[PDB]
Amino acid sequence: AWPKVQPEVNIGVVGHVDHGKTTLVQAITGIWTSKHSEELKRGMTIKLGYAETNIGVCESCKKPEAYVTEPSCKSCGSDDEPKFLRRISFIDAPGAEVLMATMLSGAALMDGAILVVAANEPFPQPQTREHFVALGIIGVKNLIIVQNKVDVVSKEEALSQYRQIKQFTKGTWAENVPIIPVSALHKINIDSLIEGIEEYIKTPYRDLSQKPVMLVIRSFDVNKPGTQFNELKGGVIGGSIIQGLFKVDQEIKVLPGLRVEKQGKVSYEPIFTKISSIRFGDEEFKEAKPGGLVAIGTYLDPSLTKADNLLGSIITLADAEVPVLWNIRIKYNLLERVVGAKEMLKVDPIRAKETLMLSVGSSTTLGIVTSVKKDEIEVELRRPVAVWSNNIRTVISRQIAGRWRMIGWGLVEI
Ligand SMILES: Nc1nc2c(ncn2[C@@H]2O[C@H](COP(=O)(O)OP(=O)(O)O)[C@@H](O)[C@H]2O)c(=O)[nH]1
Ligand SMILES: Nc1nc2c(ncn2[C@@H]2O[C@H](COP(=O)(O)OP(=O)(O)O)[C@@H](O)[C@H]2O)c(=O)[nH]1
Ligand SMILES: [Mg+2]
Repeated sequence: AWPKVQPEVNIGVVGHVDHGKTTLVQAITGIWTSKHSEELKRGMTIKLGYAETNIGVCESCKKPEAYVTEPSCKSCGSDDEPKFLRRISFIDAPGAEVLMATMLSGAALMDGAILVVAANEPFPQPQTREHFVALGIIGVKNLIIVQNKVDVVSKEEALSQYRQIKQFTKGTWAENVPIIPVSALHKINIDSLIEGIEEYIKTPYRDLSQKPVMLVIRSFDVNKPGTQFNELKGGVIGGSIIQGLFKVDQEIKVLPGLRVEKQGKVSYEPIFTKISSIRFGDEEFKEAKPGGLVAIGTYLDPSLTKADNLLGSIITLADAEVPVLWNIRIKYNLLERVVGAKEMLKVDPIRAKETLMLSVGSSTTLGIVTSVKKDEIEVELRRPVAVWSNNIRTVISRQIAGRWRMIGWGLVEI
């Protein structure tokens, strides 16, 4: 048998709308990540999607067919059990141009990524460009480019696009990134992709002695109809542990916390609770480390967590010291052009009194620029952000032609 363990790595899946991201995750894991009503009706990812799979290798078989996602080697002609390598997980991002902020919030959780490029669409499409730029900005450099839908183009066309992709990455940080052709729909060459994941998206070093921090991307009420009047649970909070570790029965707090009234003013009150349970997928654990998206059970009133109420929060230990800031100072840089538009325009300099969008960890916040300098802006936010470390990455977006567009990036200066 294979061990039951948490995923140890988060692999983002990004790219232009309808290029096959969600179908690719299904090809690898068997899971369709779209669970919301609107997602199923529109046939598109809207919230961040998630799926897990074990990875192993049949030591008697040849690569890439030796790579498997289940404990059998029958497919490569061996009766031996495959050696367990690791459990991995996927963050399935929306490629819709209006959902870039959600993509950015997911990118904060990624240890590496797959950029999916449809072989039967002109290259590079706007969000192919935009997601590529975002990965580079955020520092997700462990990248595999997947050439999807090769089932519906000729060898000639696929090779032509292959050359254009290599020329696109030429002279960039991604110059040496592998390109792997697949059909997600017909599950062709998926084994080569799994091999590629093992080779190019290794499990990164973790620091388990840093103060525990989890970035929140989901929260919900797990209570269902037809259940006994006392089997019901406190709120559950879902996210990615980015450093340290959490254990059942630990005293934790949610930051910035709950929006409340205090002395005639809007205020945020840290939410204190205790970990009641830890779950990855369908399995319970006594502790949780970086890698995967974890579900943290709490003793909170489920009305506090329902409907992704706590998205953008962080969780730390109860006694941890973490800045929660209404005003932030950012050492910034601007992109030269707006890459996400069909027509790429120049980026105008930041001006005082502009309303900008700030992506910090899993959080997304609007604020007003109160100050602009050469290297530095100060922003008054519509709600505070938890800044758990010095020099955290922020991505800056501006509303251009009715759409929020990434225009720069920086470090939050504390
Ligand atoms: N022919 C072909 N169609 C595909 C392939 N992968 C995905 N599709 C189709 O592309 C459409 C969008 O796929 P989806 O997973 O929703 O892409 P996403 O929007 O990037 O997440 C669906 O109709 C898929 O069935 C493929 O490898 N070959
Ligand atoms: N920690 C913890 N997580 C849970 C518990 N029950 C469900 N979850 C997690 O909550 C997530 C969604 O639950 P599910 O019943 O599948 O869907 P939902 O209830 O409609 O949101 C899953 O990732 C589960 O692993 C629990 O008792 N404790
Ligand atoms: Mg999708």
